Amino acid sequence: IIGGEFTTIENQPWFAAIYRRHRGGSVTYVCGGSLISPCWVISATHCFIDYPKKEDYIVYLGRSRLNSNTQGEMKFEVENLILHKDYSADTLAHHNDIALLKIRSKEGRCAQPSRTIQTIALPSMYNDPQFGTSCEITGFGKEQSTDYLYPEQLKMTVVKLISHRECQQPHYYGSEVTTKMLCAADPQWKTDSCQGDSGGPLVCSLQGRMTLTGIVSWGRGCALKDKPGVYTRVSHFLPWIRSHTKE
Repeated sequence: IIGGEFTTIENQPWFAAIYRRHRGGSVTYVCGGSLISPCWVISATHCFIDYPKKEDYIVYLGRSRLNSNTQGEMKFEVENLILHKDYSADTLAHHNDIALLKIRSKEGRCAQPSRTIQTIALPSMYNDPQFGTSCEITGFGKEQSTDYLYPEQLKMTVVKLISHRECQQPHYYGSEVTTKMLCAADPQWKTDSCQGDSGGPLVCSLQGRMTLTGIVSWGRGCALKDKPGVYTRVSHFLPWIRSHTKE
Protein backbone atom coordinates (compact mmCIF):
# COMPACT_ATOMS: atom_id res chain seq x y z
CA ILE A 1 0.00 0.00 0.00
CA ILE A 2 1.37 3.35 -1.15
CA GLY A 3 0.36 6.03 1.38
CA GLY A 4 -2.62 5.22 3.58
CA GLU A 5 -2.13 4.14 7.18
CA PHE A 6 -0.90 1.30 9.35
CA THR A 7 -3.50 -0.95 10.89
CA THR A 8 -3.91 -4.18 12.81
CA ILE A 9 -5.97 -7.25 11.98
CA GLU A 10 -8.91 -6.11 14.16
CA ASN A 11 -9.66 -3.58 11.43
CA GLN A 12 -9.78 -6.18 8.67
CA PRO A 13 -10.36 -9.52 10.45
CA TRP A 14 -11.10 -11.43 7.22
CA PHE A 15 -7.62 -10.65 5.89
CA ALA A 16 -5.53 -13.74 5.12
CA ALA A 17 -1.74 -13.69 4.86
CA ILE A 18 -0.45 -16.29 2.36
CA TYR A 19 3.14 -17.58 2.29
CA ARG A 20 5.08 -20.18 0.29
CA ARG A 21 7.65 -22.68 1.54
CA HIS A 22 10.65 -23.07 -0.76
CA ARG A 23 12.84 -26.12 -1.27
CA GLY A 24 15.47 -25.49 1.40
CA GLY A 25 12.85 -24.56 4.01
CA SER A 26 12.64 -20.79 3.49
CA VAL A 27 9.17 -19.22 3.74
CA THR A 28 8.31 -16.03 1.81
CA TYR A 29 5.16 -13.90 1.57
CA VAL A 30 3.05 -14.42 -1.55
CA CYS A 31 -0.20 -12.46 -1.42
CA GLY A 32 -3.22 -11.46 0.56
CA GLY A 33 -6.63 -13.12 0.61
CA SER A 34 -10.01 -12.83 2.33
CA LEU A 35 -11.90 -15.30 4.53
CA ILE A 36 -15.36 -15.79 2.97
CA SER A 37 -16.39 -18.79 5.13
CA PRO A 38 -14.65 -20.75 7.90
CA CYS A 39 -12.88 -23.13 5.47
CA TRP A 40 -12.45 -20.82 2.45
CA VAL A 41 -10.09 -17.98 1.54
CA ILE A 42 -10.48 -16.11 -1.76
CA SER A 43 -7.49 -14.58 -3.56
CA ALA A 44 -6.02 -14.05 -7.07
CA THR A 45 -4.91 -16.82 -9.47
CA HIS A 46 -1.82 -14.86 -10.61
CA CYS A 47 -0.42 -15.28 -7.08
CA PHE A 48 -0.23 -19.06 -7.49
CA ILE A 49 -0.09 -19.86 -11.20
CA ASP A 50 3.71 -20.38 -11.30
CA TYR A 51 3.56 -22.73 -8.26
CA PRO A 52 0.13 -24.48 -8.35
CA LYS A 53 1.00 -27.20 -5.79
CA LYS A 54 -1.16 -26.79 -2.65
CA GLU A 55 1.49 -28.29 -0.33
CA ASP A 56 3.77 -25.29 -0.97
CA TYR A 57 1.53 -22.85 0.93
CA ILE A 58 0.87 -21.59 4.44
CA VAL A 59 -2.14 -19.37 5.29
CA TYR A 60 -2.50 -17.28 8.44
CA LEU A 61 -5.58 -15.62 9.84
CA GLY A 62 -5.55 -13.07 12.67
CA ARG A 63 -2.08 -11.87 11.68
CA SER A 64 -1.12 -8.15 11.76
CA ARG A 65 2.62 -8.49 11.13
CA LEU A 66 4.53 -9.97 8.23
CA ASN A 67 7.43 -11.73 9.89
CA SER A 68 6.24 -11.96 13.49
CA ASN A 69 3.44 -13.93 15.07
CA THR A 70 0.38 -12.00 16.20
CA GLN A 71 -1.19 -13.11 19.46
CA GLY A 72 -4.27 -15.19 18.64
CA GLU A 73 -3.33 -16.01 15.05
CA MET A 74 -4.24 -19.30 13.38
CA LYS A 75 -2.01 -21.22 10.94
CA PHE A 76 -3.37 -23.41 8.11
CA GLU A 77 -2.25 -25.77 5.42
CA VAL A 78 -3.94 -25.52 2.04
CA GLU A 79 -6.22 -28.52 1.58
CA ASN A 80 -7.13 -27.44 -1.97
CA LEU A 81 -5.84 -24.68 -4.25
CA ILE A 82 -8.41 -23.83 -6.92
CA LEU A 83 -7.39 -21.57 -9.81
CA HIS A 84 -9.81 -20.13 -12.35
CA LYS A 85 -9.60 -22.24 -15.55
CA ASP A 86 -10.17 -19.17 -17.80
CA TYR A 87 -7.25 -17.24 -16.30
CA SER A 88 -5.15 -15.43 -18.84
CA ALA A 89 -1.90 -13.57 -18.47
CA ASP A 90 -2.75 -10.95 -21.07
CA THR A 91 0.09 -8.43 -20.81
CA LEU A 92 -0.30 -7.22 -17.20
CA ALA A 93 -4.10 -7.23 -17.38
CA HIS A 94 -4.98 -10.67 -16.03
CA HIS A 95 -8.43 -12.04 -16.90
CA ASN A 96 -10.38 -14.12 -14.37
CA ASP A 97 -7.84 -13.38 -11.68
CA ILE A 98 -9.56 -15.20 -8.86
CA ALA A 99 -8.59 -18.24 -6.75
CA LEU A 100 -9.92 -20.23 -3.77
CA LEU A 101 -7.91 -21.82 -0.97
CA LYS A 102 -9.58 -24.44 1.22
CA ILE A 103 -7.77 -24.13 4.53
CA ARG A 104 -7.20 -26.83 7.12
CA SER A 105 -5.08 -26.74 10.27
CA LYS A 106 -2.70 -29.53 11.33
CA GLU A 107 -5.49 -30.55 13.72
CA GLY A 108 -7.94 -30.78 10.80
CA ARG A 109 -9.93 -27.65 11.63
CA CYS A 110 -11.06 -24.55 9.74
CA ALA A 111 -11.19 -20.93 10.95
CA GLN A 112 -12.69 -20.25 14.36
CA PRO A 113 -14.15 -16.70 14.58
CA SER A 114 -12.65 -14.40 17.22
CA ARG A 115 -11.95 -10.71 17.75
CA THR A 116 -9.18 -11.06 15.14
CA ILE A 117 -10.70 -13.66 12.76
CA GLN A 118 -14.02 -13.01 10.96
CA THR A 119 -15.58 -13.61 7.52
CA ILE A 120 -16.46 -10.94 4.95
CA ALA A 121 -19.78 -10.92 3.08
CA LEU A 122 -19.91 -11.49 -0.66
CA PRO A 123 -21.84 -8.99 -2.83
CA SER A 124 -25.15 -9.70 -4.56
CA MET A 125 -24.65 -10.61 -8.24
CA TYR A 126 -23.96 -7.58 -10.44
CA ASN A 127 -24.50 -5.29 -7.42
CA ASP A 128 -21.65 -2.85 -6.99
CA PRO A 129 -21.36 0.65 -5.52
CA GLN A 130 -21.74 3.70 -7.75
CA PHE A 131 -18.56 5.06 -9.23
CA GLY A 132 -16.99 7.72 -7.03
CA THR A 133 -17.76 5.56 -3.96
CA SER A 134 -14.93 5.34 -1.43
CA CYS A 135 -13.72 1.83 -0.63
CA GLU A 136 -10.84 0.39 1.38
CA ILE A 137 -7.90 -1.85 0.43
CA THR A 138 -5.63 -3.80 2.77
CA GLY A 139 -2.27 -5.54 2.47
CA PHE A 140 1.43 -6.04 3.22
CA GLY A 141 2.57 -4.77 -0.19
CA LYS A 142 5.23 -2.18 -0.90
CA GLU A 143 4.95 1.28 0.60
CA GLN A 144 6.87 2.82 -2.34
CA SER A 145 7.33 1.44 -5.84
CA THR A 146 11.10 1.73 -5.41
CA ASP A 147 11.21 -0.18 -2.09
CA TYR A 148 12.88 -3.56 -1.86
CA LEU A 149 11.28 -4.52 1.49
CA TYR A 150 7.63 -5.01 2.34
CA PRO A 151 6.29 -3.32 5.50
CA GLU A 152 6.31 -5.42 8.66
CA GLN A 153 2.96 -3.96 9.75
CA LEU A 154 -0.34 -4.34 7.88
CA LYS A 155 -1.61 -1.26 6.00
CA MET A 156 -4.82 0.02 4.56
CA THR A 157 -5.98 2.93 2.49
CA VAL A 158 -9.04 4.41 0.77
CA VAL A 159 -9.53 4.55 -2.99
CA LYS A 160 -12.48 5.66 -5.13
CA LEU A 161 -14.23 3.49 -7.74
CA ILE A 162 -13.74 4.53 -11.33
CA SER A 163 -16.31 3.89 -14.07
CA HIS A 164 -15.58 1.40 -16.83
CA ARG A 165 -16.06 4.32 -19.26
CA GLU A 166 -13.29 6.34 -17.60
CA CYS A 167 -10.95 3.38 -17.17
CA GLN A 168 -11.32 2.16 -20.77
CA GLN A 169 -10.07 5.51 -22.12
CA PRO A 170 -6.83 5.05 -24.12
CA HIS A 171 -4.98 7.37 -21.68
CA TYR A 172 -6.09 5.15 -18.79
CA TYR A 173 -6.02 1.41 -19.70
CA GLY A 174 -7.98 1.08 -22.97
CA SER A 175 -9.04 -2.47 -23.81
CA GLU A 176 -6.97 -3.99 -20.96
CA VAL A 177 -9.92 -3.43 -18.60
CA THR A 178 -13.02 -5.60 -19.00
CA THR A 179 -16.46 -5.45 -17.39
CA LYS A 180 -15.28 -8.28 -15.05
CA MET A 181 -12.75 -5.82 -13.59
CA LEU A 182 -13.07 -2.69 -11.46
CA CYS A 183 -10.72 0.29 -11.41
CA ALA A 184 -10.11 2.31 -8.28
CA ALA A 185 -7.74 5.18 -7.51
CA ASP A 186 -7.10 8.25 -5.40
CA PRO A 187 -8.16 11.60 -6.98
CA GLN A 188 -4.57 12.90 -6.44
CA TRP A 189 -3.07 9.48 -7.38
CA LYS A 190 -1.23 9.62 -4.05
CA THR A 191 -2.32 6.30 -2.54
CA ASP A 192 -2.81 2.88 -4.17
CA SER A 193 -2.20 -0.84 -4.00
CA CYS A 194 1.26 -2.04 -5.03
CA GLN A 195 3.42 -5.14 -5.43
CA GLY A 196 2.59 -7.58 -2.63
CA ASP A 197 -1.00 -6.36 -2.21
CA SER A 198 -2.33 -8.80 -4.85
CA GLY A 199 -5.11 -11.10 -3.77
CA GLY A 200 -6.26 -8.86 -0.92
CA PRO A 201 -9.64 -7.25 -0.32
CA LEU A 202 -11.30 -4.22 -1.78
CA VAL A 203 -14.16 -3.64 0.68
CA CYS A 204 -17.09 -1.27 0.13
CA SER A 205 -20.08 -0.53 2.33
CA LEU A 206 -23.28 -1.30 0.43
CA GLN A 207 -26.62 -0.88 2.23
CA GLY A 208 -24.78 -0.80 5.59
CA ARG A 209 -22.98 -4.07 4.84
CA MET A 210 -19.20 -4.38 4.47
CA THR A 211 -18.84 -6.26 1.19
CA LEU A 212 -15.99 -7.88 -0.74
CA THR A 213 -16.40 -5.84 -3.88
CA GLY A 214 -12.95 -6.59 -5.34
CA ILE A 215 -9.73 -8.55 -5.20
CA VAL A 216 -6.43 -6.75 -5.85
CA SER A 217 -5.33 -7.89 -9.32
CA TRP A 218 -3.07 -5.63 -11.43
CA GLY A 219 -1.93 -2.13 -12.35
CA ARG A 220 0.68 -0.23 -14.30
CA GLY A 221 3.16 0.78 -11.50
CA CYS A 222 1.60 2.21 -8.34
CA ALA A 223 0.09 5.58 -7.44
CA LEU A 224 0.71 6.85 -10.98
CA LYS A 225 -1.44 9.42 -12.75
CA ASP A 226 -4.06 7.86 -15.05
CA LYS A 227 -3.09 4.33 -13.99
CA PRO A 228 -5.61 3.05 -11.43
CA GLY A 229 -5.41 -0.10 -9.43
CA VAL A 230 -7.44 -2.90 -11.05
CA TYR A 231 -9.53 -5.40 -9.12
CA THR A 232 -11.38 -8.58 -9.95
CA ARG A 233 -15.12 -7.73 -9.84
CA VAL A 234 -16.35 -10.30 -7.30
CA SER A 235 -20.05 -9.69 -8.07
CA HIS A 236 -19.46 -11.19 -11.55
CA PHE A 237 -18.06 -14.47 -10.19
CA LEU A 238 -20.68 -15.69 -7.71
CA PRO A 239 -21.61 -18.89 -9.56
CA TRP A 240 -17.90 -19.81 -9.88
CA ILE A 241 -17.41 -19.15 -6.15
CA ARG A 242 -20.48 -21.13 -5.09
CA SER A 243 -19.66 -24.23 -7.11
CA HIS A 244 -15.98 -24.42 -6.18
CA THR A 245 -16.51 -23.86 -2.43
CA LYS A 246 -18.24 -27.27 -2.38
CA GLU A 247 -14.92 -28.91 -3.30
